[PDB]
Amino acid sequence: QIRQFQRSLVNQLSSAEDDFNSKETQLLITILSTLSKLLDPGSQQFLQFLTWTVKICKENALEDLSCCKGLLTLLFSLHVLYKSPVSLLRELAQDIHACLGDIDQDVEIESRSHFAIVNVKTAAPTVCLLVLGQADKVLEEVDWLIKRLTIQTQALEKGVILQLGTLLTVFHELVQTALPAGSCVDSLLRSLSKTYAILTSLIKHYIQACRSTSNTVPGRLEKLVKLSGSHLTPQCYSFITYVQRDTKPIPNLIFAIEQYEKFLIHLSKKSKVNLMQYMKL
Amino acid sequence: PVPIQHDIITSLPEILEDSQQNEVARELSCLLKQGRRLTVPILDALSRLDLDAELLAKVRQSAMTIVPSVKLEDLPVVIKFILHNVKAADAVEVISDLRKSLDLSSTSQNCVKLLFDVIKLAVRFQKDVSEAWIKAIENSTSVSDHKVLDLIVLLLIHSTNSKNRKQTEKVLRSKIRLGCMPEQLMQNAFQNHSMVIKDFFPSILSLAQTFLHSAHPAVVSFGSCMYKQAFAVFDSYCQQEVVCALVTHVCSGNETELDISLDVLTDLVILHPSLLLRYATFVKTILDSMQKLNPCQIRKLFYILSTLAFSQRQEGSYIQDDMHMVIRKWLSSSVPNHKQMGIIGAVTMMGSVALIECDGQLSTLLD
Amino acid sequence: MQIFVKTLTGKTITLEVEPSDTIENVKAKIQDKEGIPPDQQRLIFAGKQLEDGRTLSDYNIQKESTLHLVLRLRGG
Amino acid sequence: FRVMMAQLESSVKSIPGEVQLEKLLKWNIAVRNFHILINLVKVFDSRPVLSICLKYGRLFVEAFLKLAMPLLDHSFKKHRDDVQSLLKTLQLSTRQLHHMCGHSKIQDLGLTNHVPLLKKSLEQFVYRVKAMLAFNH
Amino acid sequence: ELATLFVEVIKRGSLSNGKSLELFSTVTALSKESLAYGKELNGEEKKQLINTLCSSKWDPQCVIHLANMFRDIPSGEELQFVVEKVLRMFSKLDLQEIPPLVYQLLLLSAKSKKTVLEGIISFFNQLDKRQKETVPLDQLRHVEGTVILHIVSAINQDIGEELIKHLKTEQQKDPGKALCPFSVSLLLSTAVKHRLQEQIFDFLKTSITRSCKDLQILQASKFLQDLCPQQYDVTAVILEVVKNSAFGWDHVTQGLVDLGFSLMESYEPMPAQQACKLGASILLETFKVHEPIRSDILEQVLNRVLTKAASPVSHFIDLLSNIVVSAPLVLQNSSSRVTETFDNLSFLPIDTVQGLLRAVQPLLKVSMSVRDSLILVLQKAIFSRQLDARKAAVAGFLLLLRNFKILTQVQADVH
Repeated sequence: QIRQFQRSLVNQLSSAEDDFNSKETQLLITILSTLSKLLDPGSQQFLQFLTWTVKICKENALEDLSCCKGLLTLLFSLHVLYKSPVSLLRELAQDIHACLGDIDQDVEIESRSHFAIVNVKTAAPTVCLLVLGQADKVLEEVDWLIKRLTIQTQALEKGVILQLGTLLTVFHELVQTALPAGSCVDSLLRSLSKTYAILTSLIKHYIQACRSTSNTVPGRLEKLVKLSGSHLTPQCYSFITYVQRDTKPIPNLIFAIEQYEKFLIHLSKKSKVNLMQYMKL
Repeated sequence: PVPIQHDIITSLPEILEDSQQNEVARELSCLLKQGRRLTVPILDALSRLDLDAELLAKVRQSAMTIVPSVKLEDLPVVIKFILHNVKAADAVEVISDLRKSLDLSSTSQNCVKLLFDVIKLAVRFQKDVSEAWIKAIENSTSVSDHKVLDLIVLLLIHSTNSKNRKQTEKVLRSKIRLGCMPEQLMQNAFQNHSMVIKDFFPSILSLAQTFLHSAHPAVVSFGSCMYKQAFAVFDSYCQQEVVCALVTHVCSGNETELDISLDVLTDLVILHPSLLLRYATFVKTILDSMQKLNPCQIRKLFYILSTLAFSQRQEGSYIQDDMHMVIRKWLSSSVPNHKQMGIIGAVTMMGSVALIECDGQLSTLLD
Repeated sequence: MQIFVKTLTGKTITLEVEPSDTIENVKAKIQDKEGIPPDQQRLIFAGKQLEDGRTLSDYNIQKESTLHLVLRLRGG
Repeated sequence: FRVMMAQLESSVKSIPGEVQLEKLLKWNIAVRNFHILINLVKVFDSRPVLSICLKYGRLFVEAFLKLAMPLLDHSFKKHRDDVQSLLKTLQLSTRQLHHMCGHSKIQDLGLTNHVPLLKKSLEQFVYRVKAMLAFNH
Repeated sequence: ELATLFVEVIKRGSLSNGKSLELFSTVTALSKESLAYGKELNGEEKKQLINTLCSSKWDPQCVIHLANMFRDIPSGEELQFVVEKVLRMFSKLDLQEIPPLVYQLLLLSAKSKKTVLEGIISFFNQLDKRQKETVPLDQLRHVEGTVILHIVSAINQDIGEELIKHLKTEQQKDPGKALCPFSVSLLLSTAVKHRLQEQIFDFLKTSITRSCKDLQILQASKFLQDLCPQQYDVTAVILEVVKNSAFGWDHVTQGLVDLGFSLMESYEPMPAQQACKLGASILLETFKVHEPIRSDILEQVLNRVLTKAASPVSHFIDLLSNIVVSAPLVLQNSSSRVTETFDNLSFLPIDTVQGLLRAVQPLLKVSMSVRDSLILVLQKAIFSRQLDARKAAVAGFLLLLRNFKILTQVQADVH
């Protein structure tokens, strides 16, 4: 059935799928997904599929084949090696026009892979859908990479530092670059808002863990916290300007600096480490 | 006569043509004012069906003042109609109307039995009567000017729900804390209409074991009035539940629980002379495992034990024997605090003699 | 048979079983033997307590097995 | 310092047509002046009593900053010549807590006493203000 | 006084002669208050003899030495060091003969409390460990029902607070604390007699946590974490609870029933619904296993038959289905009560009539003493109703007609 659906629907994504290819496209994606749901529980099938999918994702994209083809990209590539989120999130930084530098620029749209940028790159369809998609896979990597917070250990410390630095570099592209095509006055605002507060909360639990047992974790935490300051610590500031009734003055995402304080408060314990000095402020 | 009227109303009341049937039903429900005959017969096919859809609702609009000062049996019947006929969402407000009109709660237990038949076939038929009795108390009755049927219905609705009990406990202690209808009428219910509250005896007991390890002042002091008022005039089979609550529940209970148990058994062995017989052994069994008492807590134990054991003639035997035996048991040789417990017990027993061969027993205690 | 009734005494004390014995036939045979009275005993029959009306067949009982034969004074 | 500034927070939170706007203006202006002197003198005390100011003032910069802004948005043009006045006594003290005061990060493991919640109250007053003018004009 | 010889004679040479607990009675107090090796100490923390004697018989030397030490206060690493040393011959070898476990250690906890936790591990170590790998298993059963009698004679402390300290922390408290196969045995047992609803709530949190950690842990940490979230203990404690019934000791095997009214009693219908299902499957296992009380537990589904005024769909339905199919049925041992569920239950739910009928018919219908006792009721009870009570007439008419095999023959309506 992967033969049937892939052959036909990719035939459409190659040649068909004009103005006359929407429902054919949508049913293409939803089929491919809900058959993938047991499509390759083992590695031969599952990896053949995810390879066939990224192979597709080198090609162009459209306003409904953004959201669903992305969702299927998420299910496959995020159960396939579940830290693929950071991997996928690395691909999510391209020329998508948003506050890249000197204020306006395109520091990151969706194109760190630059051919994934084919799919989530081309224009405001790429910007809007991949702003939403980075936001969602962000919350995913968060609630699960903030799930190794209880599980103490040494495996959990290795895993947290790895996945955390991945999610942080993700947010580094997704803030030094342009979130809502820069602005996107609902969903780009919101990605910045929630993903910022979540990033601060998760960073709080790891700093909090040091408070419980703190004998020698200063090396790995030093990598982690210096990275956190230079990447996701300064740029939330320049965000606070390059993103800031009549139009509903509901910028409730603004008092997610009290999460910037939660990171500082725990950092302020500083027991045997001048972390504000090994980091930035 | 209405025997023939209500007779043929019974049979047509479910099985009738339904096209002129519902119209003729509304015809009699237009005739249903002048008598209280057609109230019950309508209310059967106005329990089965609706002769009109708001024909039902208008007829139930008849139902509110339809029984303001009704008789005994017309109470259960017109209540079955006045609540469960068509209980809509806004029929919850319907409940409130009845709670204002005919709920002055008064053979008499048969009157309670009919009140219960209506109220409790509806208490677990349609759930809205749960919200109905909730709004009957919590809105404006479970605070200001409480009916004794408020406490009774709380026994039925506010305590006797399957899963509509958690907030049933919230409003159950809600005005139960602010003195919204406090336990000074709890004596009136738990005295005058007993098995009308007693069939919910597990509910009285849920009020005891949860609102009696309580920490508000007069809620606790009214909940201890329950286990007081319950284990006195109730039935003598759950009285093992009273005197195994005021005994073992004051065994491993607390500083608060031990105070409640001492005061429970104290209110028993003071306020009840006779009833301290049947459960004597249970408190005797709580008279052993004594790892919590000061000379007023352990002395409270021995104050109760001797409060009964030196009180009856033919019945003091196994108690008093076990008493002298326990005193000589611990306070004969030794235990880490044991001699303190013993000397306290011995003195307390002498207070038992402090009221006679008990001077010989005091010889035995010095012995 | 002789159930190895190793109660709070400290050995593995013995008996002579009654497949229709007393509900405390072991209790009488030990309350004479050990000394503590046959109403102030309590024997852990495999994990449950002995049912002092029915005899030790009701336990699914054995021979040589170990009752947990302890006892405390309620009067004391 | 603590006993006073706590009293001042309590009294400010106590006070809540165009006569109403004139009243609220007067009472808030009195209050804003009281707090003005309080912060200034808080440039006179030391480390045990900066904390009292941090705490009472986080309570205050969010005391009217959601608890009196009900009025200062409604008389935002018709009263309108005190809106700059109350706003300016704000902006003075608000410079005190942020642009000077929260220097525990310069307290020091005793300045969680206001550091997260205080930075929250400051961003909150700023935002509720730029929506307390744009929602008037 | 007289127990100095435990250094060089009693625990050294020519010792293990019994009655010298009286010889301990010169001053059974050498090992809450303890530690006289020359100097009221920690239970196993202490001088020359009373510290270093604990290689063999430090606090108690015999089982009578054990209970005599308890009579003398002198418990910590002594009972535990022996419990590693003697387990199933020398500590609790029987319940009674060898059972200084079942008698001695439950002597020692008599007369601090967190030491009992190690005793559970001292119970758990090979005991129920070797079950994973006069009766070896029966020695299991005697030690288990004894240790449960021991916990119970304790409760009759609030170790459950430390139990909650054993409940959840850092993966030490977090996943392993209910993971005792008789750990849950003791939890349910101790909670049995009274003041246990916090322990129920603890196990409800344990099932919510097993649901949670597994649901997430399908994907959230596979290469990162290892398997068994919360130990993976949902079916773990389920197979363990069949084991408590399997030994046949009724310590809490018939206490394990009220862990099902705290399964379906707050049932909805992942996490918040698979727990009603855990409770239901537990009720089914303990209806098929604990065969004596089955008419007392399947007479307990009648509670969710009474309160099913729109309440009991999945619980009553799948419950009465499984137990009624498994049991021959009360066989009129249910029939004394269970007749008028039709307009009693359907008068709440139209899923009531169909479900209750399609359950109680393969027992009460083919019984035929209450088959004409039930489908008599509906053809009366579906005379005149609302659309909710016309539906019950339709339903039971269909249920009788479909379930009485027809055709001549011994037919449904021919014989």
